[PDB]
Amino acid sequence: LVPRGSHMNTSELRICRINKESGPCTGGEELYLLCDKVQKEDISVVFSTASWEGRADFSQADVHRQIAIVFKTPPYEDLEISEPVTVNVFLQRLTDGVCSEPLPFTYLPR
Amino acid sequence: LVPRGSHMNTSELRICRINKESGPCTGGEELYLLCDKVQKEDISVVFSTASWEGRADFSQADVHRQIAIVFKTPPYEDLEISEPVTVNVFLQRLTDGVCSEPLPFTYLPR
Repeated sequence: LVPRGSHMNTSELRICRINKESGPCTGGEELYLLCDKVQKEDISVVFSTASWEGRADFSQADVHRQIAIVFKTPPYEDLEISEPVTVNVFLQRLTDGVCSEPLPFTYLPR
Repeated sequence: LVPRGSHMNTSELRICRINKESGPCTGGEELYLLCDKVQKEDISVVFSTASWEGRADFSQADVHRQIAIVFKTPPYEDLEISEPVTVNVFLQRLTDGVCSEPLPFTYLPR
């Protein structure tokens, strides 16, 4: 437990990433972050600067145990597309080839 | 197990979201997705269209068990900022007030 300003930091609590790295100063924006183990009934998200502090709003129901898969995308068939093209992205199990419902993803021209 | 083209889909496999909804048709882009339970040794990510298919590249080491927190951002102190301002975002446990290392987030003007 190392000191950090007016509070203590621990290696036990860790944020891996935030889906977006920026947003409107107006707030009320819905984002999501990935983190190591936390207790949904005893956690919070804080935004701060040396002299300012604001808390994010969420409920226990917004804390989900999920699996995150980091991956590199395959290139699209045609690298010369002049317009955006949105394909399907889905999971597929190797053993029985069963898949998941797809989610859209759009390839952008060069 | 419902038919879907040349394969079968299941409610057992589910993608919740992809961090980015678009990217260069050139591929080789590093993205990450959230999904329900999968077996790291028996899963894959596919991008496709009716007549095209490409697989994403990742290893078992890229499949992580994580906790995802959905939340709404607090507004920034000053809604009149003319330039970008990047603050700190971190987790904080309510019981003992212990925090996590911060991650940057930048508020953008209106």
